[PDB]
Amino acid sequence: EITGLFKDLTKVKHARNGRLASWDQRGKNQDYWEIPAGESITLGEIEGPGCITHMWMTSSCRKVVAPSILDPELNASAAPVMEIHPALGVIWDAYDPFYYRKALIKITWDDQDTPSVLVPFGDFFCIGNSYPGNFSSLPFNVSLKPEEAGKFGAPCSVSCYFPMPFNKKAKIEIVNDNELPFILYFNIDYEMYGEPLPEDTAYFHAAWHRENPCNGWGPELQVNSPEVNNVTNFKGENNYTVLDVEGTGHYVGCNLTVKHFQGSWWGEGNDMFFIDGEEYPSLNGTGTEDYFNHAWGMQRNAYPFFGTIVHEGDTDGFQVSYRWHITDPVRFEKHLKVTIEHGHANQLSDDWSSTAYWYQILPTASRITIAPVEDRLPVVPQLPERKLVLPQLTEEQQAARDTYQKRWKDYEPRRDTQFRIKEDKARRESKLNTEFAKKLRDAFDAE
Amino acid sequence: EITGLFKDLTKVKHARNGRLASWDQRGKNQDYWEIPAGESITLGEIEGPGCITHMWMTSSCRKVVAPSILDPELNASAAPVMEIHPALGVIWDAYDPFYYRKALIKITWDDQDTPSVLVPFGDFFCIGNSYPGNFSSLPFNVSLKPEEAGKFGAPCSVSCYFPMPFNKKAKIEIVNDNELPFILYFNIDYEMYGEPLPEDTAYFHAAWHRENPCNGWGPELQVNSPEVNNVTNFKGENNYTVLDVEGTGHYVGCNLTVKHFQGSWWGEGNDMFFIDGEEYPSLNGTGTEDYFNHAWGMQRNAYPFFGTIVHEGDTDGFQVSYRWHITDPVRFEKHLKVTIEHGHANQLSDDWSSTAYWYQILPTASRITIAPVEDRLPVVPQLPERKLVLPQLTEEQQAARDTYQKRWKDYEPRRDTQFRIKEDKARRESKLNTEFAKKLRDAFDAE
Amino acid sequence: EITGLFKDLTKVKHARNGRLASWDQRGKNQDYWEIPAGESITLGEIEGPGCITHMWMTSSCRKVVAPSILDPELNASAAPVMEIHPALGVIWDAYDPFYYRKALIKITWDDQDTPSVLVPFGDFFCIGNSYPGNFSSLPFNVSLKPEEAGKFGAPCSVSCYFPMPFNKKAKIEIVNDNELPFILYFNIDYEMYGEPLPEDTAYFHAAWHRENPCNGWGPELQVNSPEVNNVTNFKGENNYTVLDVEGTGHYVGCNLTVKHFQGSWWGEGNDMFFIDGEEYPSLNGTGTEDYFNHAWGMQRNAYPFFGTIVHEGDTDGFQVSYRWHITDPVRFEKHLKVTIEHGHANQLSDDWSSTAYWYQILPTASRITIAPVEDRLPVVPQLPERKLVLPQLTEEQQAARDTYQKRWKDYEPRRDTQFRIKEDKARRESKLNTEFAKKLRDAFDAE
Amino acid sequence: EITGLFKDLTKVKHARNGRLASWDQRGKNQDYWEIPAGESITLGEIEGPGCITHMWMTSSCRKVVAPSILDPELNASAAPVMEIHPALGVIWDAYDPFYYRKALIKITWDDQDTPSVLVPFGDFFCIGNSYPGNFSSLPFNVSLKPEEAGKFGAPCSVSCYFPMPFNKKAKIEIVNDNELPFILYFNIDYEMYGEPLPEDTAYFHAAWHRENPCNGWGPELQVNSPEVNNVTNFKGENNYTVLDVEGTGHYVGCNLTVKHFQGSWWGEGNDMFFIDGEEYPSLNGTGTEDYFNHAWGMQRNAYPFFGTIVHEGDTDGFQVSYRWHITDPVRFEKHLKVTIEHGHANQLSDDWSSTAYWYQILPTASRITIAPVEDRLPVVPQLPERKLVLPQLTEEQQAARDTYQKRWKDYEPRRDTQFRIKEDKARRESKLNTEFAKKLRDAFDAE
Ligand SMILES: OC[C@H]1O[C@](O)(CO)[C@@H](O)[C@@H]1O
Ligand SMILES: OC[C@H]1O[C@](O)(CO)[C@@H](O)[C@@H]1O
Ligand SMILES: OC[C@H]1O[C@](O)(CO)[C@@H](O)[C@@H]1O
Ligand SMILES: OC[C@H]1O[C@](O)(CO)[C@@H](O)[C@@H]1O
Ligand SMILES: [Ca+2]
Ligand SMILES: [Ca+2]
Ligand SMILES: [Ca+2]
Ligand SMILES: [Ca+2]
Repeated sequence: EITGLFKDLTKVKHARNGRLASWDQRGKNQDYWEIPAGESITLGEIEGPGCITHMWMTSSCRKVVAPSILDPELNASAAPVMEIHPALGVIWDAYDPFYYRKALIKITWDDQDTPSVLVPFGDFFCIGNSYPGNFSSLPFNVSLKPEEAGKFGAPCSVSCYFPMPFNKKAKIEIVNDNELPFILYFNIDYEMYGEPLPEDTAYFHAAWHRENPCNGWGPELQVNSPEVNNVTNFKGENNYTVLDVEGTGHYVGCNLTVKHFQGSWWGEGNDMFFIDGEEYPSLNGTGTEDYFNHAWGMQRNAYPFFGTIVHEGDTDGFQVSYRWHITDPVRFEKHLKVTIEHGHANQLSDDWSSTAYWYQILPTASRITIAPVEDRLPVVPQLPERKLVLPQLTEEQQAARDTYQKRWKDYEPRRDTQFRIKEDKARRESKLNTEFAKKLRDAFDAE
Repeated sequence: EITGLFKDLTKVKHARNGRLASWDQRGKNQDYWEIPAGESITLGEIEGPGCITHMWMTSSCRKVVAPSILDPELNASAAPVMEIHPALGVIWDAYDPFYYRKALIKITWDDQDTPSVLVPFGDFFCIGNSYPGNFSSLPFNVSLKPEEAGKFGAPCSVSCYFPMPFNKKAKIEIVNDNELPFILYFNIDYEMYGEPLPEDTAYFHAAWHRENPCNGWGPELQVNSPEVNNVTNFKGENNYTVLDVEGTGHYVGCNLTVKHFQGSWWGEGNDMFFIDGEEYPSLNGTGTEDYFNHAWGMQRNAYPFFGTIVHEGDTDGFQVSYRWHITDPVRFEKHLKVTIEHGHANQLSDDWSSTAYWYQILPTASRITIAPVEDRLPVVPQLPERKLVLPQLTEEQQAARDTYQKRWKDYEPRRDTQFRIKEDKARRESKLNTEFAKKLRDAFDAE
Repeated sequence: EITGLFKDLTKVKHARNGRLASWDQRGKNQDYWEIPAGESITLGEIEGPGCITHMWMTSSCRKVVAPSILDPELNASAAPVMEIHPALGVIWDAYDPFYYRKALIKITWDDQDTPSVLVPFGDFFCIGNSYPGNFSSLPFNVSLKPEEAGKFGAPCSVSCYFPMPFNKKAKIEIVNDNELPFILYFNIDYEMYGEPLPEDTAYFHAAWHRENPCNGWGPELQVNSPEVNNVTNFKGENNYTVLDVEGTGHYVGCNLTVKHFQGSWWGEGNDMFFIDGEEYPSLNGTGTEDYFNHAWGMQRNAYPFFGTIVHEGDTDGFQVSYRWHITDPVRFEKHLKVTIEHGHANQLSDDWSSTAYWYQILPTASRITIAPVEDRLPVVPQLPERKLVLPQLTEEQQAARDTYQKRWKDYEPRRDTQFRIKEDKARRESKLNTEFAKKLRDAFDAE
Repeated sequence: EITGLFKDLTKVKHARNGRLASWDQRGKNQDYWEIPAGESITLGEIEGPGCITHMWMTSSCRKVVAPSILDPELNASAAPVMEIHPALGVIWDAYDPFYYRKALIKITWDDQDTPSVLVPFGDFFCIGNSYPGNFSSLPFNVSLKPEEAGKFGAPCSVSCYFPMPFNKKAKIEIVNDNELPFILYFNIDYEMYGEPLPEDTAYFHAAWHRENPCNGWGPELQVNSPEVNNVTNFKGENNYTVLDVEGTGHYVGCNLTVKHFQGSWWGEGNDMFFIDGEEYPSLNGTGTEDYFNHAWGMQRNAYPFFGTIVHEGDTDGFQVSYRWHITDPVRFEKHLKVTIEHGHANQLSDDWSSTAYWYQILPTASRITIAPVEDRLPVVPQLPERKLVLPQLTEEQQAARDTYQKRWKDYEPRRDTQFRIKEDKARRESKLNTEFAKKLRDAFDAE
């Protein structure tokens, strides 16, 4: 019979495809949702049994900061995003830099009293620090244009091929903690089965964590000084914690965002895994790039199971890295703690954040929680306050300032109205998505 | 026991390798076939049960356009392709631009009356528009030298890892509709089994389609104008059809070649899938680059399951793209229609062509057809007619012209003879490949 | 039921993770082993049943060639490798060019009399010619910094994802035939099973070969001359031998290092596979780049299943290539001979070395040998003797020479002592690694 | 009243243009000279008064090493250089690596009993080490194709804009010390004057030197070690000598080729200029890159007055640099010694060679001499002796060798004949160039 990773293509399965999408249910060309400010919205609820097979998304979050000479009512029906340089003097929709950290993706299986995925939107899709990097790997990909790359909140395509099985229910939401709405395009593909999945079926989970600052004992000591390197750490009580979970399942990897402050090397710390409540780690690593399967630092490589998403050499002191344990998962029967020393022996006080991904049989024993939005924002240097004084104005300069202010007073409310109409579309299509997935479930089951 | 995508390497299978190849059966170094002009040639017939596991090919199609000072009899036994610049004055074997569209690959399973694969030779191997682009994906790859890249009919290496099972027969042919012969190297690897595959085994199919022009309602309206974007399309009656097939199986993706005429954006159109005869599509997409898992246009990325082969930004307005549904196949019990709006609500009148790939149980109920060769050629701009009138010639210039015409009269027929000899070798080795595959089948089965 | 290459993530397995690592068992930050000169060291022994799922390593081999103004006792506790340019005048730890060929990796299964893996350290990890190239493929990756690339013995991260099952025992050793010690970091991940693996389980094997020179009939004749191309070779008695193995299993590919001498093309030779003792090869290829799934030469491409690690165009005449037969393995019931013509019909006399990878049921019938160290070194051009005659020296020059020689006599033995101390840690941690793996085995089997 | 560097374009001069060129005096398209082996040839002799304003040249030197299937008599009339890769099997004209150092350019003014320019052909045109690099400066430029770059003896375009005035005579020669002829294209532009130049007119001079090895006191001591850096050198008696000349004039710069042996830094040595016989240098520099107006090493920059032609980072240990003193010339009334310490205080024993360029009033005091050809060749590493032995040959392999050897015995003399005919043209056109320059002089003087 047929063998290898393509073999399943050579046998038919009696499963029915479905898809949750931001498709324009008016039949028009607004195939995205305007996710409202300070709201949660359901991309869809699907009745099991089924499996999520693919997610694609993209997003934009602009703030209107100047009056436009583009008719704002007609402009709402043109392309979704005014990719127009502010130097032309005709419009200014500024980029919201941290929207990837202000929104969360939230997934709840089988009507549990906790989500199983609760990760900032960016970090889930391997955008760390609300700062995309172009890369491919086996389960996650980002396609980022060079014209957009190298800034906070750059638009880009994200895709996820991790399978997410569910016997009874899938509820996918976005939690928007932003004061701004944002545009979200999505295609969530799944298949529905005509019988239950086995009860030892492991469900997809993901959780996010941040230590900022890490509680270092020697942040002011030079990394790799003899004094630092001769400190011992066996038990790793103060290690950065990527994952700490009770259940039966397996860890399939992480992304790690590190903003490093001393300008040496943030990565001497060892991975240390604690399986099934052991006091001392049974899996001991050698270094943080070593865990990410690089060496002598991180490289500008992104390989199927590991590598760099954003390289410290391209930024103001921050790195985004990933490793996938797809063929080499870290299994546990009762408990797993995944840790990394934050510098050798937890020397350093850098800004670490992470997404852990794992599969486990239900139930999800502990609530997956997330730090509040004020705790999820990248650390960025800020310009000194620049309290400008206007010179003595000519009548002409005052008339220009007055005329501009008047245009702005008229224009902003007109754009606000258009955002509210699109938000109304998203809330309407949220309910239609679920209603259609229910009709599809029932028509499949009748068959 | 052993899990993950390498697990089948950890157990032995009592299956016998075979290979169809263009290997020189004189034992010499012409390990290619000269595929004759206007003929079909069988690369091999294999008696099942078995599975194609790997295909590699490369090719060259040169037209002799000037006399050479290279001895044409000896030249026939040197390297197969004279990669010599015309500026040297010694030979001129011009590139045939469109040979990848003029030749088809044709595969017939189990002695059916209809082929299951009928695709232009280029497009099958993800060469769109007879214009190769360097890329890797999980099932298909093209290795293209930068020296050869950016021209029609560039030589390059092609490789296909989609498995192709067959219980009774595999017959692989090249149909060459070209006025010219072409060089084909191939290695087609398979295994033979000592027992039948299950009768619900899904067999590999591929078909090709083109709409040139697409029947757009508004090709002269600016893409993304408010007027275009407020037109509705739910049922997709006039969508571009990628695949329209009757049977039980699953679609595994496509390549798509678009030549865009307006100079705006060709890709606002949504994928819309119609499963098992439903009137309205049950899978609704958001845009064409969104279907290819890019965003805000196509990017110069080629990832394992999707991306760009040829980028519009590198060409005279054409794009070649692909998506594989390997872990997220689109399944069907009775019928599948894969469609994409050609521009929003079928606004545009661009040139679209596509290869659809799918698996299905036999029999193949849909009779796969191909557009004729005159309908398969890229649309390219043509220089205006320049009606050169010779100046008054010196006798030395006339003598040069006559001497050159006499060398051409003597040379061209000597090249033709060498092509006829290689064509005879191709036809001979066609029969040998099938005889040897039969001997190997019978020797394997004799246990 | 869940299908495709990710499907094993959706089911839990009752297996216990272990890891052999160079972790610092003092709990400090020397998470590497100083592998002694001319010694074998056991990375670890693991009791089956289990499976190696992942290996990561990195390495350094420096030779102290000048006195340093860095305190050598304190230096031992700083970073492991002094990445300091000789031009600063403060230290000179020179790169040992060929340590990747001088050290072997050796793996023995189930306490057999013979190793199943015996390959130079570099070649095993797809470093050919002790000259790293940056690349990714599905089972092997090298992450090489551009600052280190383009030289012999460059440091880099290696990773292997080929699974290595074992019912009874795994013993992993480094055999260091170097006059110098070298730094090795490693993480070898595995899982332990609660029940035997099936008897038909195929075990991972690898073996290394070199022909330098190959026994060419025509090394001074131009490649692709008509005289070369009309020589016949059906039986391939004098072909380069990648693999010659007795048993039941399957070949999963090779790396090939070719130093080419005449400056034409080394790759006209066909792959010819001889299955189960057949006299003539049943699998006939077409060319050497063709076997590697490139065309018209090798390209600067590294794809999941094949390509270029080190390109001839970037070096002084040598190429490192690979092909993985993961979904298209070459199976054998009794015997397999993997050969490639060295040039068309074995014309050329180049320097060919290869690593063959295969799986087979035990016992290993074929005793795996390795050429001694003097036969493993890369062929490199050498500068002619420059017997320098000192000029007449001033008192101040003689005093500088004497002062420097004095600093060197004092300094070298102090560095020597620090190497010896690290070597004692390596021998200590070798035993500790095996003792912990045994404790872990026993606690898992008790549970 | 018009000012600035363009001002002379605004006034007419009653001067007559002339050109010495390799133009085909048959009127055909062989506009080059085949410079014979082991011969001198006069590019032209011009009667003064006049001034050389511009030289352009290019060249090729191929060695026939294999029989060709190109008709050699017809080939002589095609393009001049067969840019055909040896892998095609049809021709092999190998590159002669050191022809740039085997040929000299020799210029003699006013029938003096010494040339005033005697420099290897390459070095004069800022090709050091017979190894072109692409660059532009104000007086010299090299245009090198990237396809040809990175190899010894690469073809490229050279241009010189240093003015060369002469009151009575200019004689320009190539001295070909090579065993091989070479192709030379040239265009040498000049203007003739209707009155003598003032007798205090400074004439262009250039001379070449090499110290291989330099006579270092500490080649085995680490560069920038404290012991090296504390050695003193005020008087510079053992400094590398760029120029040592008696007369009245000014130095306008140099090129310098360094092959460095230690692998640290070759360039700590100071420039020291001795003007008018001074015991101690009056112009003291700081370092060798500092003299070339780089810092902390040489950079990949080539600026109007200084920089890098070939960067050590791109080669096997050698650098070619230049500096022009056009607005900042180093003047002398009686004598100039231009020196550079070869490493700090002449520590090092590297391979240094230089072209010095200067202007001086006549007479040239001392004969300009040049090291013989065996002393002009780049230092290159050599492959060990590959004492190949043929295997037992089949009758077919013996017949292939015999047929190839017979083809070679026939072919080589046919190519030799075509070289001899082209050499005859060069010797003929040498005389015609001087006869035409004389007829032009006399026609101008009559007018
Ligand atoms: O990769 C090997 C080692 O390289 C380092 O960068 C050395 O300073 C460490 O973080 C790591 O363990
Ligand atoms: O990727 C998101 C959207 O971006 C566009 O290019 C916007 O005009 C559309 O084709 C697509 O649906
Ligand atoms: O890739 C096709 C063919 O290209 C060549 O380089 C032609 O000389 C051969 O090695 C190979 O068989
Ligand atoms: O450019 C400043 C200095 O930089 C160096 O490379 C430093 O060692 C010297 O050769 C030079 O004098
Ligand atoms: Ca560490
Ligand atoms: Ca759309
Ligand atoms: Ca061949
Ligand atoms: Ca100095």
